[PDB]
Amino acid sequence: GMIEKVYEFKRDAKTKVVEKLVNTEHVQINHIVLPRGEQMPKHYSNSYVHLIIIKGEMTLTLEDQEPHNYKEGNIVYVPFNVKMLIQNINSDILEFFVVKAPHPKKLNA
Amino acid sequence: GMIEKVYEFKRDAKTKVVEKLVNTEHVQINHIVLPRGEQMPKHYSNSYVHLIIIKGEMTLTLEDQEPHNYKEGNIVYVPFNVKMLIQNINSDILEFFVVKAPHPKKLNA
Ligand SMILES: [Cl-]
Ligand SMILES: [Cl-]
Repeated sequence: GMIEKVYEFKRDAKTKVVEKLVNTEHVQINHIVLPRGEQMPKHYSNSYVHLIIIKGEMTLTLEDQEPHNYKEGNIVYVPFNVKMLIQNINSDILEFFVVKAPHPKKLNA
Repeated sequence: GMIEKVYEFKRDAKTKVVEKLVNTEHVQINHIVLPRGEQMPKHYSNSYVHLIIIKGEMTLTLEDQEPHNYKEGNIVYVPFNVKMLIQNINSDILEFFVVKAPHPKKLNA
């Protein structure tokens, strides 16, 4: 076989997509598409998070803060153990990657 | 200040861009744009690598393998301590993120 491992993420999605693609000892990488009016579950981050926004606008509410908007061209860091909500209110299509390191299991102890 | 930390990456770049944006205890995230005919330095990966390709086509040569081509919509894993070369031969503009975890310093011991 090859040295590398390949994953594919959906291009030009126009529907809600939650792709939990990479899940290794060292990292998790997900690909998310949220059409306008959709949102992800409210939850506390289970690792250190970076949100790589490649299309549209995200409305991110953390803890007791007012909602903050981030557009394509932003990478947003959310610390471990922080209450978060991701919504797409303001764009036709919001597309981002979620990078988590280390794997949540490493922080569960 | 805010709970989150924000970074910006260059959108719609048409020139060579090597943006070493995120560099934390836990992760590194870079944003790279290679116009046609450009390439990155040949080197051995200093952590576990994932290449998130969002535009164009990458020609990736690992160790003694023939060059392999990967297009937009691929995430490519390259293990730690592997000789690699990234080239853009076949597309006008190749754009990818590089996710590295854990931080290289953690593997340097
Ligand atoms: Cl990994
Ligand atoms: Cl981090």
